[PDB]
Amino acid sequence: EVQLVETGGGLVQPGGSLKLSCRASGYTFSSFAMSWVRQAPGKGLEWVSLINDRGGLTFYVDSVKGRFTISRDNSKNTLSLQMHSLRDGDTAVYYCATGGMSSALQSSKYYFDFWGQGALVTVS
Amino acid sequence: VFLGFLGAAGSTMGAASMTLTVQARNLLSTVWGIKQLQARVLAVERYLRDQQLLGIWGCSGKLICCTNVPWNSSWSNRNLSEIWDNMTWLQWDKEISNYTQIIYGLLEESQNQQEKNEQDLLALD
Amino acid sequence: VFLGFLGAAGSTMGAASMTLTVQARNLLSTVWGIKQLQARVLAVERYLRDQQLLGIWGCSGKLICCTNVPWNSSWSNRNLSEIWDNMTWLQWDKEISNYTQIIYGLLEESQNQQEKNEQDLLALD
Amino acid sequence: VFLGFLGAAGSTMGAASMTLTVQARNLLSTVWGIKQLQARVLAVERYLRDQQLLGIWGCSGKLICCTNVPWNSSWSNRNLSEIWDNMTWLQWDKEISNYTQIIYGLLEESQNQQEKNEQDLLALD
Amino acid sequence: TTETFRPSGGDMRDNWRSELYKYKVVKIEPLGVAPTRCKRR
Amino acid sequence: ALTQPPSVSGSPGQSVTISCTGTSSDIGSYNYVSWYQQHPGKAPKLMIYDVTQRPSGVSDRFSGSKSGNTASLTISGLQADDEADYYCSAYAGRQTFYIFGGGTRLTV
Ligand SMILES: *[C@@H]1O[C@H](CO)[C@@H](O)[C@H](O)[C@H]1NC(C)=O
Ligand SMILES: *[C@@H]1O[C@H](CO)[C@@H](O)[C@H](O)[C@H]1NC(C)=O
Ligand SMILES: *[C@@H]1O[C@H](CO)[C@@H](O)[C@H](O)[C@H]1NC(C)=O
Ligand SMILES: *[C@@H]1O[C@H](CO)[C@@H](O)[C@H](O)[C@H]1NC(C)=O
Ligand SMILES: *[C@@H]1O[C@H](CO)[C@@H](O)[C@H](O)[C@H]1NC(C)=O
Ligand SMILES: *[C@@H]1O[C@H](CO)[C@@H](O)[C@H](O)[C@H]1NC(C)=O
Ligand SMILES: *[C@@H]1O[C@H](CO)[C@@H](O)[C@H](O)[C@H]1NC(C)=O
Ligand SMILES: *[C@@H]1O[C@H](CO)[C@@H](O)[C@H](O)[C@H]1NC(C)=O
Ligand SMILES: *[C@@H]1O[C@H](CO)[C@@H](O)[C@H](O)[C@H]1NC(C)=O
Ligand SMILES: *[C@@H]1O[C@H](CO)[C@@H](O)[C@H](O)[C@H]1NC(C)=O
Ligand SMILES: *[C@@H]1O[C@H](CO)[C@@H](O)[C@H](O)[C@H]1NC(C)=O
Ligand SMILES: *[C@@H]1O[C@H](CO)[C@@H](O)[C@H](O)[C@H]1NC(C)=O
Repeated sequence: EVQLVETGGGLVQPGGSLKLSCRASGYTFSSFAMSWVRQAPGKGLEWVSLINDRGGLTFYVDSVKGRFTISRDNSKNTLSLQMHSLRDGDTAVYYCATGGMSSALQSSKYYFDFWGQGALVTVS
Repeated sequence: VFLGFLGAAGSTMGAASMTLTVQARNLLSTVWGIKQLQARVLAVERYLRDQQLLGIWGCSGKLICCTNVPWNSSWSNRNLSEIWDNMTWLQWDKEISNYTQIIYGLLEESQNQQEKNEQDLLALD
Repeated sequence: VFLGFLGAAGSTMGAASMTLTVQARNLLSTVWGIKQLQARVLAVERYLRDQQLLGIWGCSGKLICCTNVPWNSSWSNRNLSEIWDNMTWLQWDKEISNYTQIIYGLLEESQNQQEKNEQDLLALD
Repeated sequence: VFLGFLGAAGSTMGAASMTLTVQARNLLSTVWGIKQLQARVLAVERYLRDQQLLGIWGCSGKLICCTNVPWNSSWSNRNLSEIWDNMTWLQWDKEISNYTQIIYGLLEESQNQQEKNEQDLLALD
Repeated sequence: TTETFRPSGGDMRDNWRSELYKYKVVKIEPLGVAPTRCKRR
Repeated sequence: ALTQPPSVSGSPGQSVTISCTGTSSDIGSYNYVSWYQQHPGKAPKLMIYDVTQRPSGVSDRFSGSKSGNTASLTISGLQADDEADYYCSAYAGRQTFYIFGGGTRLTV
């Protein structure tokens, strides 16, 4: 019953910006942490970013730490990723996922419980 | 401890921020044996209520404490030279008296509660 | 400050942990002039005794404070969903009332004292 | 809480520094209803005054607290073995009683105030 | 078979008791302990 | 990244093991090693979490394990519908978080 749908993909020139947005339903959005994970066309999965259930704690991989912003709107059940200064190395399918951390009052969730289908980001 | 108490009252806010311990030390200490005892109890209660606030913001044990609450230009628009170099704390308190119950709410009802939950969530990782 | 006081009493422990400042603000303030004065003094003493504990554990100035004392399954075996999502603080307090003098001892008589000596020994290096 | 209270009074300063919570817990709690009430209020005031100092130095919420004030050999010249391993706190208090109003001033009137302004200036960067 | 009731003067802790019957005084216990996954540094 | 061999294959009805090798700071330090099954053209599905746990709806033919710094996925009773790219991931602290291995394309 849980469905995650990414939008906002496309082709951007190097140095440009793109904002991705993941809509979610079938679960309480505010009760789970969300992550972004990317897969280059010829590579495996790479974790990109993690945001907690309240949208106050954000974590990034060093390769994007100063370029990407992860944000949530828990009233709109919307997760978004603002990608600045896009590099050729950032071409990938970007999936949104439910899980990756949890509140200290919740059981551990160091895994990605649900996945969307993925937005394609092309830099060129 | 009544040495220098309120001596900086006519000084600018900057100059008057280096004497905070002088005033802080002067806040805390048969019908005649009751009324004055009530005054002593009242002084203790007033002290603790301010200490209770300072603690509710994460300013416990501090005389100067910084937070993550932005200053709103609707509260005051004066510069930093017009506040700390050309104004006293009495004038500032009169200027800001209409906003102290808003700022305190932001100190308690927005920040610190969020900070404490964020620290609680960073410590589990 | 009697706004929302104990409103979360019937809420789950998780939901009721976001209102700690609401209850915290309501803990601190001729024979008729003595008995009520004694009540005021008693309230102050009770407040300070809890503050004295919070301080003896390194939880001073905090409403939510984490330590290095593991939870013993002999005290409670319930999960984190059965405590923070499906139980209230009144039910928990009744369930854990036989262990509060053990946990507090571990908070005072084991951790913090060790932590303070360890900090004292790390600061000399 | 009258268990072990002052038991370390005849112990060396080192051994007697591991029992600080034992004494700390014993500091805080019709003419007959006034005099004893005054005593209770006095005890509270004395407690808070010591807590007010500990806070004025950045030692709030701590039983053992280190600072940046050097020890002056004019106050005491004894070694660390002659203080913590071969002396009690009563003997030390008698030896250092002429300097406690100097050290406290250095704790309040030199350090901490400088530390708080330095932290205030590091946080703007 | 039958019951007979009579007026009683009671005591004065009956007139006020009929107004205070819905009130209870409790003491607040603000300090609690609970398990979390939060560990001190 | 984690070390995981490519091109592991089995045979219908048999048992195959996919072995993910990490280091002492990640697989060998925390019991949080998840396995994902990604069919080509689709997003990955979670198959295993923690070390030995399965999400509801996942068949009990997928059994996880860990020893030392090496974690593995055992698939017992391979089906035609099990052909997929399998990935391992592990939690590796607070400075970094999830380290993924290379995908193993499992054929049957
Ligand atoms: C009072 O104002 C004068 C300048 O008019 C200033 O030099 C003096 O320091 C002020 N007094 C105090 C106590 O700051
Ligand atoms: C500042 O105060 C005004 C009301 O006077 C309010 O509308 C505005 O949102 C406040 N600023 C911020 C950043 O909240
Ligand atoms: C702030 O600084 C500006 C620039 O010097 C000055 O014109 C102004 O009078 C100062 N105070 C106010 C009223 O903002
Ligand atoms: C504060 O509000 C009152 C009205 O309640 C107003 O008369 C007064 O001028 C205000 N003061 C400031 C400094 O805005
Ligand atoms: C009381 O319980 C209901 C569910 O039965 C819940 O929705 C409601 O929020 C609870 N009340 C409070 C104050 O939490
Ligand atoms: C938990 O409590 C039991 C007594 O009920 C005790 O024997 C056991 O050692 C405790 N656990 C730990 C880790 O100390
Ligand atoms: C804890 O979680 C398990 C797994 O869902 C559940 O069966 C159990 O009822 C919960 N509470 C208890 C009693 O441990
Ligand atoms: C607490 O101990 C008493 C015996 O002193 C026992 O009757 C009661 O059931 C115990 N409560 C719990 C929750 O273990
Ligand atoms: C008293 O002194 C003796 C040595 O003379 C020592 O062994 C003993 O521990 C001391 N008592 C205390 C309470 O430290
Ligand atoms: C130590 O005390 C003496 C006075 O007895 C003083 O002259 C000296 O300067 C002090 N030491 C320091 C480092 O200030
Ligand atoms: C300090 O240590 C020295 C070296 O062992 C010793 O001679 C002296 O008696 C000790 N105490 C004093 C008086 O400094
Ligand atoms: C403290 O000072 C007094 C004089 O005021 C002197 O008699 C006494 O011996 C001094 N004590 C010490 C330990 O220096």
